[PDB]
Amino acid sequence: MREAEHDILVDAPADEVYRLVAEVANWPRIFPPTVFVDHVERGTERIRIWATANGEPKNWTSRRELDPAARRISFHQEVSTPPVAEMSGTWIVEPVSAATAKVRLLHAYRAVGDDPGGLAWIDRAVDTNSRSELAALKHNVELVTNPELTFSFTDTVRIDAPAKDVYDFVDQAALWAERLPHVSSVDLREPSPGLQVLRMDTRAKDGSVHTTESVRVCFPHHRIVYKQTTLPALMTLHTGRWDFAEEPGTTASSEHTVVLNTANIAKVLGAGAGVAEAREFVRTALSTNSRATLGFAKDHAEARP
Repeated sequence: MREAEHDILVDAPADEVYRLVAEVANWPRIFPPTVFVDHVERGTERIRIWATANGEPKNWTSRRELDPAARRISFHQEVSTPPVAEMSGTWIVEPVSAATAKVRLLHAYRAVGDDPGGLAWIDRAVDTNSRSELAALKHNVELVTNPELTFSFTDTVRIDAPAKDVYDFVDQAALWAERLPHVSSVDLREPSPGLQVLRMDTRAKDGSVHTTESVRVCFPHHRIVYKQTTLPALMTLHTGRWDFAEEPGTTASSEHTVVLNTANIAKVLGAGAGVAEAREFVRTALSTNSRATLGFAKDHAEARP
């Protein structure tokens, strides 16, 4: 049973870093591979994680024990793939000043049959993954705690039809080239039920054209959660959520969370443009396309010829 430990310094207070790892609704913002997390068992807890996994999205479950006083989180991967016999870890967040924290990431693992070759392979994997994870954690935590760079907004429409018909319109994205005017072509991959890799060709208002990938997690007939995996120069993160709530009609909403990439604001929008201008440019483009999609979803679900 081998042990490893990696650490990094992060410029946010210990309590906030702890909170971002403890509260899994935050994972997509701080772990770039993570698309969504939800609970299997609440209490100790068990969670189900959907992630991009280097081009082959997948889900798995993890059991965690949370200790907020000690700012520690123990986790244990529930199904391991050979040659991993078991994989567990611990987050430990330590205050080193009032605005700055040391994040320690520990792992404990062993190989099936303590096979020395497999165990070396695991060791390198854990090292590679832990370093990249901690580096991304630092980069993203320092951005998502900055409210000028990170913003979220929602557009809502009321649709007088069952949630299922509205959901189906947004779920069945293979049909969007025939149903949405801004979509010229779609390449929808659905390797396993409810996990989608959506690649689509669009034309924007300014006459530019795009080919964009997102990974979506679909929950019939109430929610579709997604993350954009091919990002434009102005965004470091873009996640979203469709919700279809049945009223005692349906209220359909499209939420977006964005983190801006300040390094490219000038190169893209030209000198003199700032964060405020980037927030609105991005917000209008996304909100326009979303309200458009909701409108066509309404028209489709309410048609009863």
